[PDB]
Amino acid sequence: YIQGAASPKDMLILVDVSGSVSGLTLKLIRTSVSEMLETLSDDDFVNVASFNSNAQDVSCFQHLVQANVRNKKVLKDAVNNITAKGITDYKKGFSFA
Amino acid sequence: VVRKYAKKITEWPPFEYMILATIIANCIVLALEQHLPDDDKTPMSERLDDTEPYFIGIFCFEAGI
Ligand SMILES: [Ca+2]
Repeated sequence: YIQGAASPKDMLILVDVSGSVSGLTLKLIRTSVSEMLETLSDDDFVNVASFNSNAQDVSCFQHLVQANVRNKKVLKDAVNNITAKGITDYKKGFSFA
Repeated sequence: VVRKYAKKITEWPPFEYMILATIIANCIVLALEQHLPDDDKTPMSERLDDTEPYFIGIFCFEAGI
Protein backbone atom coordinates (compact mmCIF):
# COMPACT_ATOMS: atom_id res chain seq x y z
CA TYR A 1 0.00 0.00 0.00
CA ILE A 2 2.78 2.44 0.88
CA GLN A 3 4.49 1.68 -2.43
CA GLY A 4 1.33 2.24 -4.43
CA ALA A 5 0.14 5.35 -2.58
CA ALA A 6 3.06 7.71 -3.28
CA SER A 7 6.54 8.01 -4.80
CA PRO A 8 10.01 7.42 -3.30
CA LYS A 9 10.82 10.05 -0.69
CA ASP A 10 13.84 11.90 0.69
CA MET A 11 12.85 12.07 4.35
CA LEU A 12 14.76 13.98 7.02
CA ILE A 13 13.20 13.58 10.46
CA LEU A 14 14.00 16.63 12.61
CA VAL A 15 13.50 15.58 16.22
CA ASP A 16 13.35 18.38 18.79
CA VAL A 17 15.29 17.81 22.01
CA SER A 18 14.76 20.40 24.74
CA GLY A 19 13.93 20.75 28.40
CA SER A 20 10.22 20.95 27.62
CA VAL A 21 10.01 17.63 25.76
CA SER A 22 11.50 15.82 28.75
CA GLY A 23 9.37 13.14 30.38
CA LEU A 24 6.40 11.54 28.63
CA THR A 25 6.75 13.71 25.53
CA LEU A 26 10.22 12.29 24.89
CA LYS A 27 8.93 8.71 25.06
CA LEU A 28 6.08 9.56 22.69
CA ILE A 29 8.55 11.19 20.30
CA ARG A 30 10.78 8.10 20.42
CA THR A 31 7.89 5.75 19.69
CA SER A 32 6.50 8.01 16.95
CA VAL A 33 9.88 8.27 15.22
CA SER A 34 10.30 4.49 15.36
CA GLU A 35 6.82 3.89 13.93
CA MET A 36 7.18 6.47 11.17
CA LEU A 37 10.55 4.95 10.27
CA GLU A 38 8.71 1.64 9.97
CA THR A 39 6.66 3.12 7.08
CA LEU A 40 9.68 3.66 4.81
CA SER A 41 10.79 1.39 1.98
CA ASP A 42 14.02 0.36 0.27
CA ASP A 43 13.50 2.96 -2.45
CA ASP A 44 13.33 5.72 0.18
CA PHE A 45 16.23 7.57 1.79
CA VAL A 46 16.02 8.76 5.40
CA ASN A 47 18.22 10.47 7.97
CA VAL A 48 17.33 11.50 11.53
CA ALA A 49 18.61 14.71 13.10
CA SER A 50 18.10 16.46 16.43
CA PHE A 51 18.61 19.97 17.74
CA ASN A 52 18.53 21.61 21.15
CA SER A 53 20.65 24.70 20.44
CA ASN A 54 22.95 23.44 17.67
CA ALA A 55 21.76 20.67 15.37
CA GLN A 56 23.60 17.36 15.13
CA ASP A 57 23.13 13.95 13.57
CA VAL A 58 21.67 11.38 15.94
CA SER A 59 23.67 8.49 14.44
CA CYS A 60 26.94 7.88 12.60
CA PHE A 61 25.22 8.71 9.29
CA GLN A 62 25.91 12.25 8.19
CA HIS A 63 24.17 12.89 4.86
CA LEU A 64 21.44 10.32 3.97
CA VAL A 65 21.12 6.53 4.00
CA GLN A 66 18.91 4.11 2.11
CA ALA A 67 16.06 2.85 4.29
CA ASN A 68 17.31 -0.72 4.41
CA VAL A 69 16.53 -3.10 7.27
CA ARG A 70 19.92 -2.23 8.82
CA ASN A 71 20.06 1.55 8.45
CA LYS A 72 16.57 1.77 9.94
CA LYS A 73 17.69 -0.29 12.94
CA VAL A 74 20.73 1.96 13.44
CA LEU A 75 18.51 5.05 13.33
CA LYS A 76 16.04 3.46 15.76
CA ASP A 77 18.80 2.69 18.27
CA ALA A 78 20.22 6.20 17.90
CA VAL A 79 16.82 7.81 18.51
CA ASN A 80 16.19 5.48 21.45
CA ASN A 81 19.48 6.64 23.03
CA ILE A 82 18.51 10.33 22.93
CA THR A 83 18.37 12.88 25.76
CA ALA A 84 16.57 16.17 26.34
CA LYS A 85 18.51 19.32 27.28
CA GLY A 86 18.96 22.95 26.32
CA ILE A 87 16.87 25.73 24.80
CA THR A 88 15.18 25.20 21.43
CA ASP A 89 16.51 27.02 18.35
CA TYR A 90 14.44 26.43 15.21
CA LYS A 91 16.52 28.74 13.01
CA LYS A 92 19.49 26.35 13.31
CA GLY A 93 17.64 23.04 13.06
CA PHE A 94 15.86 24.06 9.87
CA SER A 95 19.03 25.56 8.39
CA PHE A 96 20.70 22.19 9.11
CA ALA A 97 17.89 20.08 7.63
CA VAL B 1 27.02 55.30 62.08
CA VAL B 2 25.08 58.58 62.14
CA ARG B 3 27.53 60.86 60.25
CA LYS B 4 27.02 63.51 62.98
CA TYR B 5 24.42 66.04 61.71
CA ALA B 6 23.95 66.74 58.00
CA LYS B 7 21.06 67.84 55.78
CA LYS B 8 19.00 65.05 57.26
CA ILE B 9 16.16 63.61 55.19
CA THR B 10 12.57 63.36 56.45
CA GLU B 11 9.84 60.85 55.66
CA TRP B 12 7.84 61.64 52.53
CA PRO B 13 4.51 59.93 51.72
CA PRO B 14 5.23 59.87 47.96
CA PHE B 15 8.52 58.08 48.68
CA GLU B 16 6.70 55.39 50.66
CA TYR B 17 4.10 55.10 47.90
CA MET B 18 6.83 54.62 45.28
CA ILE B 19 8.51 51.95 47.41
CA LEU B 20 5.16 50.17 47.82
CA ALA B 21 4.56 50.33 44.06
CA THR B 22 8.02 48.85 43.49
CA ILE B 23 7.19 45.98 45.86
CA ILE B 24 3.91 45.33 44.03
CA ALA B 25 5.69 45.36 40.67
CA ASN B 26 8.30 42.91 41.98
CA CYS B 27 5.53 40.62 43.22
CA ILE B 28 3.91 40.74 39.77
CA VAL B 29 7.23 39.98 38.05
CA LEU B 30 7.84 37.04 40.38
CA ALA B 31 4.30 35.83 39.64
CA LEU B 32 4.81 36.03 35.85
CA GLU B 33 7.59 33.41 35.68
CA GLN B 34 7.37 29.98 34.06
CA HIS B 35 9.77 27.24 35.15
CA LEU B 36 10.66 24.69 32.47
CA PRO B 37 12.32 21.29 32.96
CA ASP B 38 16.06 20.70 32.51
CA ASP B 39 17.68 23.89 31.15
CA ASP B 40 14.87 25.17 28.92
CA LYS B 41 13.95 28.83 29.39
CA THR B 42 10.96 30.70 28.01
CA PRO B 43 11.88 33.69 25.79
CA MET B 44 10.33 36.09 28.32
CA SER B 45 12.73 34.88 31.03
CA GLU B 46 15.53 37.18 29.85
CA ARG B 47 13.23 40.22 29.88
CA LEU B 48 12.05 39.26 33.37
CA ASP B 49 15.64 38.91 34.58
CA ASP B 50 16.66 42.32 33.22
CA THR B 51 14.33 43.95 35.75
CA GLU B 52 16.07 42.49 38.82
CA PRO B 53 19.03 44.94 38.88
CA TYR B 54 16.65 47.92 38.88
CA PHE B 55 14.53 46.56 41.73
CA ILE B 56 17.50 45.53 43.88
CA GLY B 57 19.09 48.93 43.28
CA ILE B 58 15.99 50.88 44.27
CA PHE B 59 15.53 48.72 47.37
CA CYS B 60 19.17 49.28 48.34
CA PHE B 61 18.75 53.03 47.82
CA GLU B 62 15.68 53.03 50.07
CA ALA B 63 17.55 51.05 52.72
CA GLY B 64 20.55 53.39 52.60
CA ILE B 65 18.51 56.58 52.78
CA1 LIG C 1 11.31 23.73 24.16
